[PDB]
Amino acid sequence: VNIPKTRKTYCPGKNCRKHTVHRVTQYKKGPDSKLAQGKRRYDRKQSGFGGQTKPVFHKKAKVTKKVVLRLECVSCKYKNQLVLKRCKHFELG
Amino acid sequence: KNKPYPKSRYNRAVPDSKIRIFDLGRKRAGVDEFPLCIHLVSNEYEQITSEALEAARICANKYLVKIGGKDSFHLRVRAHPFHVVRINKMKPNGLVARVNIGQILMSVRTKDSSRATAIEALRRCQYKFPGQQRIIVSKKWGFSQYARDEYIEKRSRGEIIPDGCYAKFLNKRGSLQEKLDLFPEASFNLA
Amino acid sequence: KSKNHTNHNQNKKAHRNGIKRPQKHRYDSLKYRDAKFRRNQKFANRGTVEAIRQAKASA
Amino acid sequence: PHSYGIRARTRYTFQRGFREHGQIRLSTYLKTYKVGDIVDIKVNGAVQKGMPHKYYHGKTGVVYNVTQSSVGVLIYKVVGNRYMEKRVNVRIEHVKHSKCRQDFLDRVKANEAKRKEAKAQGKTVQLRRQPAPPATAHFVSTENNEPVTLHPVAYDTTI
RNA sequence: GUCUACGGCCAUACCUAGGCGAAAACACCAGUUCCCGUCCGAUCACUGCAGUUAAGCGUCUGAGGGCCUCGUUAGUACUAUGGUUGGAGACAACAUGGGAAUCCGGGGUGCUGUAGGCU
RNA sequence: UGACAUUGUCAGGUGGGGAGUUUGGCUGGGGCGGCACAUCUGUUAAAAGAUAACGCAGGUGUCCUAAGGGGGACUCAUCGAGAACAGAAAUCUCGAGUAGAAUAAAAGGGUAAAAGUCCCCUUGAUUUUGAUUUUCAGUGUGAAUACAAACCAUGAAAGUGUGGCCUAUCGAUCCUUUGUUCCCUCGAAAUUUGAGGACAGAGGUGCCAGAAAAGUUACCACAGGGAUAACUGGCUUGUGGCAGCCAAGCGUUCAUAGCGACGUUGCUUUUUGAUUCUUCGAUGUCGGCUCUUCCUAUCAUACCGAAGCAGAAUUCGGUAAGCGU
RNA sequence: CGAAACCACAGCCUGGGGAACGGGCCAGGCAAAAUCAGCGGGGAAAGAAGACCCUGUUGAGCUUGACUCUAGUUUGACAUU
RNA sequence: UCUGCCCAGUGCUCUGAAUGUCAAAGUGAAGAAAUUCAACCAAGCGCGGGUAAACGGCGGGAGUAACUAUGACUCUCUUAAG
RNA sequence: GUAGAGAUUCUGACGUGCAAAUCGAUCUUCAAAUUUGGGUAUAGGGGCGAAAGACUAAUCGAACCAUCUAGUAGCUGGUUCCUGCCGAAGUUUCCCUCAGGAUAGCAGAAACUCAGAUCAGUUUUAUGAGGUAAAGCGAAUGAUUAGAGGUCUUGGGGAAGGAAUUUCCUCAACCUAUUCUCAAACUUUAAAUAUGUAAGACGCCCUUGUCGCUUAAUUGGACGUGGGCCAUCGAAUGAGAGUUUCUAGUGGGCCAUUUUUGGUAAGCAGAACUGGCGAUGCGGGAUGAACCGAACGUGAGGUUAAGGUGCCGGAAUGUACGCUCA
RNA sequence: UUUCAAUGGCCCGUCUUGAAACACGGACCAAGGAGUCUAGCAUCUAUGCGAGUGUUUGGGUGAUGAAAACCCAUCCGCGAAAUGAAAGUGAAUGCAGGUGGGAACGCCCUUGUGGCGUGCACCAUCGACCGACCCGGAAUGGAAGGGUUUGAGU
Ligand SMILES: [Zn+2]
Repeated sequence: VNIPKTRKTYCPGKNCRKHTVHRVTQYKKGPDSKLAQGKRRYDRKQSGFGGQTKPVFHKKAKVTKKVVLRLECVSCKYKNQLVLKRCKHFELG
Repeated sequence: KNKPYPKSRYNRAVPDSKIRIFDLGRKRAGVDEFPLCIHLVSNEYEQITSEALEAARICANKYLVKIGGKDSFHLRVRAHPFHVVRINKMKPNGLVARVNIGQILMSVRTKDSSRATAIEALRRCQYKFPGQQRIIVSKKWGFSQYARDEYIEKRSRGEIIPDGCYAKFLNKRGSLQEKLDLFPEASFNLA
Repeated sequence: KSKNHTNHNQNKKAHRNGIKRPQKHRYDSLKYRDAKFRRNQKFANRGTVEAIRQAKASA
Repeated sequence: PHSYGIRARTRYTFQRGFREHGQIRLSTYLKTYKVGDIVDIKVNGAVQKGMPHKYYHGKTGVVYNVTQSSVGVLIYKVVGNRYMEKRVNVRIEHVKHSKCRQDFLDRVKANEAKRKEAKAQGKTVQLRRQPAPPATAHFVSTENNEPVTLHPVAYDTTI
């Protein structure tokens, strides 16, 4: 679906608690930091003999996922997240 | 005991009915001719098939033609097979007619002299139908609803204008001009 | 074979203890009412209580 | 072969009447509803918003809450061996007053009026209804109405 | 009583054809400078009262089409309950109760609330 | 030979030679097929509600920055009569036109100064809290309803808007990631990295209340099951065979000498099939040999009838299962 | 001189019903001590917790590009140096 | 007496010529450091050559006949080789 | 071909045997890849194998012995004295769930609150809602057979003087008014049965107070306050009622009447209502889990239900009118 | 008690919708033979004490004779405070509040299913206070004002 690059909507930021102009970008997962506690526990568990210790995803399906839009305030730098429905192609502008 | 299963868009594979023609005789008849009517009516609820209707139609048509001629009968088959009785293919298979008690199966109109001929014809036609059937001498003038005495009184007044096999009957409804022009002999009583 | 749903005995079981009716209470919780109505009724009821208390104290 | 949609099996339930489609009469919006009023629920197919479930169609209840364009009809529904309180928010297009309550109010007013009148007159009032009494004794006459003897009719062909 | 404005029920109000409408109102109608909108002052706008009841509108008349109501159809179809009723069965009868539709025929062809104008 | 190799540690590749373990469910046995595993419309559904089958007709995991929201204007599909050109009612007018059009995708319902078409402006497809309805155990999820506190859109305004006119279009724990704040902690006291928390979301779990998972056993094993098949009885006859009714007929010529269509009423079934009521702590399972008995639906033998020179041959026809085959 | 298998109790048939082929139940045919030698129609005779099939979140032998590993093997780095 | 054709596939073998890629370890930069970012590296591997008295093939398939299925028929691709 | 070494057939004998592999006849080999004694070596995921998953002490598709170990089992069997009072379920939702659990329901026990306000598998009155039976097709939609008229406008053929943007009648088509027959996924209508609500004291009428809600406004909504009506407390009938806590079993059902769906049918499979068996003895249908009657402490007397009165068998070889020869 | 006659009476247990079954176990008899103990939890009941409660981890009379009975101190367990992840904060406007029903009691009317006054327990409900969250919010602190909320609280 087509979503405009810019929209005017309510800003939940404290400095601007009103409808302001927001720039729209699609949310993407982070770079998967290695220093996370779960990652460290998983590495410690996997070390040594015993083989695989936790389930590993084999089946893959449902390529369509919920679309998350990042709304950024112009002056207050406040960032807000919105959730859309599942679509195959996402186009900005 | 099955629910009615007519030919619809949901099941369009209903086979064609075996019986095609329904009326035999002087289809372009008149009011004066064919003043007597004979009815063959089932006495119970059956599922007479179109194949049985075909056989009865052939037997009745041949017998009436050979024994009374073309101009002594106007037999017609009132039953119209619409219900479908499924049969497993070696799914619709054929068409049957659902008839209740008192539902006319065969109706013929002849003259007074051909009463015995019509009775004999519809008696011999009972063997081609499943179940029990009865023959009744109708009291109405032909296929019209009016009885004999009512029809002759209407004809004597002049309220009936023949139109092909059927006829137009005067009624006290509608504009006067459209009825007065059509009916010259209609005696409108001023009361 | 599975999927053996039936409702032969369910009505008899329900009527064995009957169809119980909910207990009737004079006052119902105002959480089901309008927010503005409930907020105003709080002040209205409060002022009524003070008025009754003042009248009884003076009497 | 069974679906649990909200408006399943409502083909004729939510249909408008014959020659009754189109504009909705505006007296429904002018009717006033109060908490404690007894009202009937009749779903209107033209108003999709505020639609109650098909179970509550044709039911009767008491309003506990009143909003800008809806009421709080309260219903009791059987779920087995008990009744549960159901609080449905229904737009006033699907709500009408119960004529029984208006009849009951008129009956109460008539009963009180008779009670005051009988108190003034110093006689009985008889405010309690009674079932249909057995027929009393009458003296049916035959003058100019002589009885006619009837006999069963013989069977005959009527075709 | 008639008319206008706002309505309630939403065809005993709709559709069609033909006779009438004094006063007022309404309408038709005369123009494009201004507010306004179109290819086009046709419609929507504004400014008006020279002209006309001819159209709208109201009313009356159709053994009019529909619509409403009441009877016939008919306690008929159907149906709750019952029998160690009949019938091989399909079905039917009976007993204690409830009770249509449709057709046809008769009658009718809007009522009404508020505010104001009218020889 | 030679500071190479070997050896020791770690790491990458390979490694059924070997080890451990898995190889879903529903199912008219199981397997295969299919998803009836999470869903919506009409019907089965027998006029409250509820109601099943691997019953029927169909849809669904999408799509839309508009196809959401507001306001204004117009009225559709078809029909008739006219305008050209040549069928092209492409297109342009005047009348009729209760919606017979359209409304994203199946169906049902709804909608005519609109919910349909066109135009203008917008992002209520926004933040937060509680209440309620459906599926329900009145748990979760999903969907939905009416309000309240803010900020807004539109309109002159009343008002209307918390996505799609309504009924389908979806996701827990742990972990990761994102947003959030002058937020809390790293426990001897500080600063900075880093890490951990509270609140709000997304990542995938379609076996859709959510395991990480290939086969074979014609060498096989155990606990059971007649809840479950082969087999065994019993029941049914879709099929086939057979017996009556009607008579258009064939039978140089006579509708039933005798055949005898189309239908119709029945009987049997040694054809498998249908179901799973008996049997899985056990009814030895085809054929052949041997032997006895029973039925007639009669091949022959006995006595009869039907037609024609006779004599054969036919109806084996009528009784008849005694006696042979 | 001298067992064993087996043994709920027992033992004549027909029909009916019945967990759909009874020795027992119901209605009938009937029915007389104690015994010997054969016999293979019945006791759905005995053996053996069906070995065919299905279920079990019960196994095992075997196979493989099933999942997780592993002896071995190969290569590299570090030390011996 | 012969042992025919096929190296397309899976095996086996020879290449180090890709450095296309990479672990451990080592190198350079930044940071206050953990650490991060860059290049570096053998083998494996991707290609290339050979091999069938190696496994094997010598025709694959698609829409389809009166239950269904079908393969009658409707037709294509042969592909490494027919 | 004898000894020795084997075991083809009789599928002989035996087959609770002489024997947990033997006996008889017959048959294979019999100077080498021959047979065999003793010693020695190979040990269990191992050995050995001229290869049968064969042998490895009667044990082999992984020997025997002891321990872990009383291994686990959603599966099978069993589970020990009496009498009283009660007394079910095979159904909802979820679970790699379908021979199993959790959850709700059905039950017991312990109670507690109270007893005149209120209840009820019921009727009546008043007031809602439905779209099944029925009915209709000349009313919308679909299906359906055939006639009469209009249709001088091609929706088909030649001809009238080859000849016709002049016409015919079979060709199709449209419309009009009767006329044959249907609809679970058609309908203007529309039952019976079933179903929601109410049947005044927490009630009816005036005075007055509160509010930050609402209204132009003490305007209204809600909660209240103080007084009059308390003698049919406003249909009939009946009946004491309600709320907690804990826990068991059940979570395979089946039969009959009626309404049905899938099936050729079925002692078939699947739904709805009611009554039953399961857990129900007793009288009757000769017999029978469901059918009829009727629900059971131990007895006496009487009378019945369904069913019977020729004998078996208790009761009229009763009464009246007819039919029937098989 | 035995036997006879009349009538009735199928073999028990088990799984099962259904057993007399041609479904399984049972030839007979004697003895043995299967919901126990422990660490917890939940409801109910009894006993003692009660804002407290629990002497037996331990010490003494104690040597005579003392596995018992009896006595004794300091810790501690549970409860007396909750809330939040945490840093932290931490429960009276009032008669420890108002409303309705409500046991018992007292006062009258006269027999009533009668009125008046308080009102234990329990339930429903309107508030108040404490913690958390969301606010405005007049270096550090969040005092007053709040809230559609939230807690297994007062
Ligand atoms: Zn901002």
